[PDB]
Amino acid sequence: KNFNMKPRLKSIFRRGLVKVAQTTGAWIITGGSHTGVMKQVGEAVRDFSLSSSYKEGELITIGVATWGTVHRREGLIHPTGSFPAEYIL
Amino acid sequence: MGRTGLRGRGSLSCFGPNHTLYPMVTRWRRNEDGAICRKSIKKMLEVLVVKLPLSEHWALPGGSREPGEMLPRKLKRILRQEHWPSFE
Repeated sequence: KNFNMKPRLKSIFRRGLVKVAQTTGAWIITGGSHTGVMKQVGEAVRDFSLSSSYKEGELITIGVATWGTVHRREGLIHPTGSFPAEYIL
Repeated sequence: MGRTGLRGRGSLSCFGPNHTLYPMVTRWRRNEDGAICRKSIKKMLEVLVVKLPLSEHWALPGGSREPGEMLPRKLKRILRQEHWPSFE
């Protein structure tokens, strides 16, 4: 579930979590979807990779979620095998 | 319910309780194929409210004892302008 904390904690946690994966070249295994703690980590990458949008230190956040809790299972299937396709949030 | 410091007015047109009703018409609402409220965890609701063009809010029929008639007929204080005399 979603949550809102003090913006000092936001300005510390969302800043430093970038500053981990910038220097080390890490992976960030997260929980997938758009709600909750997994939303707040997606804020931190957006707070970096479009403001200080640097190819140097491309952060890798791997989302592991449930094909079945996804909101649009349809529109994403292709027995063809490969697709540079789209969907709408 | 305690003194409100007022008069005895006939804004109610009645020196009393004026036992009224409100038909809370309730659509447990939808999306393309059936939805809930994802905002907290709960269920999202849809309600018909009528915006009267003069007073600046969006209301429901006040079943406030239509004069000469009963309480389900000032239910039709506005519901007579919803055109059906069939279903009662």
